[PDB]
Amino acid sequence: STGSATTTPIDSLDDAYITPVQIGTPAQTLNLDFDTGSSDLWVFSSETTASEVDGQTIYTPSKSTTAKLLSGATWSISYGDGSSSSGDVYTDTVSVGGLTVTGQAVESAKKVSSSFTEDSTIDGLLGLAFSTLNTVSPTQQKTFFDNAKASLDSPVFTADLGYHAPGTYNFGFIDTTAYTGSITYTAVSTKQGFWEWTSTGYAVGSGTFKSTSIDGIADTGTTLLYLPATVVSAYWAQVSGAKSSSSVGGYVFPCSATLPSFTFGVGSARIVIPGDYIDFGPISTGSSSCFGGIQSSAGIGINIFGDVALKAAFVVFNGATTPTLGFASK
Repeated sequence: STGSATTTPIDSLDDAYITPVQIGTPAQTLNLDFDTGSSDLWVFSSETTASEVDGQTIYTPSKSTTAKLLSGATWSISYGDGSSSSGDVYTDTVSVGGLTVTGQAVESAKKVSSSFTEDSTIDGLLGLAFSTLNTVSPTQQKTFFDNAKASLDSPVFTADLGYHAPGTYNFGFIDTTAYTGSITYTAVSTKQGFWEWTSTGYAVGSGTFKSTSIDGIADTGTTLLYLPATVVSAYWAQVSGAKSSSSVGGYVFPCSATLPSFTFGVGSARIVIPGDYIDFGPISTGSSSCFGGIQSSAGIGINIFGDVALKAAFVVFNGATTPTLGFASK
């Protein structure tokens, strides 16, 4: 089997991407944030505290003839941005782009933190990291990909995120028309539960490539590119007037600037992020200070190849017995 679904930016900045997902019988379609940095499929629901729902579409398990309470199971998750959610668990039929999994754990939110409530466009998350990170207790549950894997034509999914435009998540096949050149594959460590790999270096603009190992995670659920402070300083030094602002929470730059590109290495291959992809717009409405799309990871504990980086590539998440990641230009 295969599946193919379009993913759409939630706003004009590409702050996140939503993908329609069918849950239950008859189908209830919710727009989920596909997150290769986590491993829970959770949704706003008829059980979510009413004051914490503001415009999201909810899953109502009592209206699904295939929903079954997973008795005794609870979940609770905290994300790197400080947001969180928790609740109980149903199993139900879940379909993405024509690919159907029966018995998928659908984690129903009883509580969500303010940032989820405040984002009316995201109805939940669909985790695509390794199932060892799934938070369901006392019986850990498998991701949608893990459940689908054995049925797929090939044990892979691909992320093809657009810049200011829709893109595609494919399951079970590699669309050879969706990228240019060849796909360069690189090793993955699953020891932390992430799609963790080592970039071979970077360049700023037309500058020379610096060969240096950068361990980080391919994370579709993180907006920006978070890299070591040395790398990020080298980038922003090429932008007149750019500075790190403790009050704003990162590097800002004059909105009048033209940003240089940023290149990252994948083995001997190179992925070029155009300068425009690094512009996240005014820090507040009407400001002439703009927020940068490359930020320091120094406060995180891990480097994160988020959407800013991934949207410059066609990315293969290869879930073979020994997982690997593939990157191609497009």
